[PDB]
Amino acid sequence: QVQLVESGGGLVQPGGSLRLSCATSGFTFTDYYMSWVRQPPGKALEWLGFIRNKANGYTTEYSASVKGRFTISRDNSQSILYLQMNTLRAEDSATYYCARDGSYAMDYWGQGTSVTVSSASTKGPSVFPLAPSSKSTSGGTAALGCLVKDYFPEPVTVSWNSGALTSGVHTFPAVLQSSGLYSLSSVVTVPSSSLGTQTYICNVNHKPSNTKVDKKVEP
Amino acid sequence: ELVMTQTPLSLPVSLGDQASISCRSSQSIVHSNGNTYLEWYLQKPGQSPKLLIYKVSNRFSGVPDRFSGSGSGTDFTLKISRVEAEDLGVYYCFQGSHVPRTFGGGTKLEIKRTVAAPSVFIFPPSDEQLKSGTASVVCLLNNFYPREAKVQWKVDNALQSGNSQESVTEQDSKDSTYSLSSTLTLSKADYEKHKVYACEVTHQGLSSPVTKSFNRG
Repeated sequence: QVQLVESGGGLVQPGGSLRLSCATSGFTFTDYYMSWVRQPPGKALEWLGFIRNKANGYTTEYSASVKGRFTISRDNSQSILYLQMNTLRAEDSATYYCARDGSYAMDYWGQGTSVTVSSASTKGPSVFPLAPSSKSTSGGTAALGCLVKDYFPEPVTVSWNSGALTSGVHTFPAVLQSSGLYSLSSVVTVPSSSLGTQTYICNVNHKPSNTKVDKKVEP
Repeated sequence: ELVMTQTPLSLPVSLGDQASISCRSSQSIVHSNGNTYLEWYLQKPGQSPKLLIYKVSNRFSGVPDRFSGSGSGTDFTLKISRVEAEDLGVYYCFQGSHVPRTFGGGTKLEIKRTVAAPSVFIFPPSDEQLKSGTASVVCLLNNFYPREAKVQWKVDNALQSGNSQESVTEQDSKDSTYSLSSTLTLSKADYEKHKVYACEVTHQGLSSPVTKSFNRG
């Protein structure tokens, strides 16, 4: 029943500040050391520091990469763990996780919260259909999809036919283009003999800019 | 001061086999009380890390016994036996004896299987995007293995360079294969200027490179 839920992450201008929180339940909070770990997209996990338990006056420790800038603290009456991040840099962009230091380790982890540091503004994505061209090889299955281009910051979510269509679906990881915006494509397989008779819709959801688009992928 | 060296950075292995990961520390980490705080974590794509092994060889609560850790002083090991889909992910060793605590560099374990040829598709830009003055042409390489694959774009037979980007999915949970998309981005004027757009694929699952194309016509 041990649970940790984080919140507080988002987009923040460089040199700015943000406070991450991790609300816990299911165990005696004051009994444990609590830690913060981060993971930049595509990289290895990095320990950031811990805050001790009651028997140690809740003192703190930090990694060399955040000492002086990040402050860890805890509200024992509400059993909430915090991470105050100041003078934020671009290399601070990553998914932050809190962990309870039980079982002689870090045994229960939060679900993580994303932090993006950058001056770029919230921009919605353009959504284009990917449809087989006039030349459709005499095979069996036909592919189709959606191009979700030039949006910022991450992430975007895509589904097909309101979740109805799931098998053979592939939504690729987003890549950063020559400029600074992201883009990704989602595709799905289907029977060549079906493209026309049926309707395929890709549902693109991009919370960071309150966008929710349903692109009908016509032949 | 302390340094955690974890190897190999990447580690392919087929179903049912044994994988072993190493983790060395520049300096001993055993306590006076005889306790060695060296841990092993598994992070599956899109999920948070999960504890596997604590205090060198103790197995955490929901961990099948196929996993086991061993080691002494400055050399520790994690051995997985009879691998399977689920086990796919990145493993990390972690030293909690000294402060600052520290993570090893990580080990991406991937499932190696039997060579599979990709099913190839090409998609022209939508008339809708052209209005914006940009043309994205997409080439999809579906369900293939190994990951290695080369994709060349040819416009009116002329090879293209520097204007395409690739993106690869994570190893499918079921069949262990990959999928890939390659996007060639041109200006609208440039796209309208040419006629034949082709995607040429080279993969150790195809005798001769496969090519998919369309005519802007």
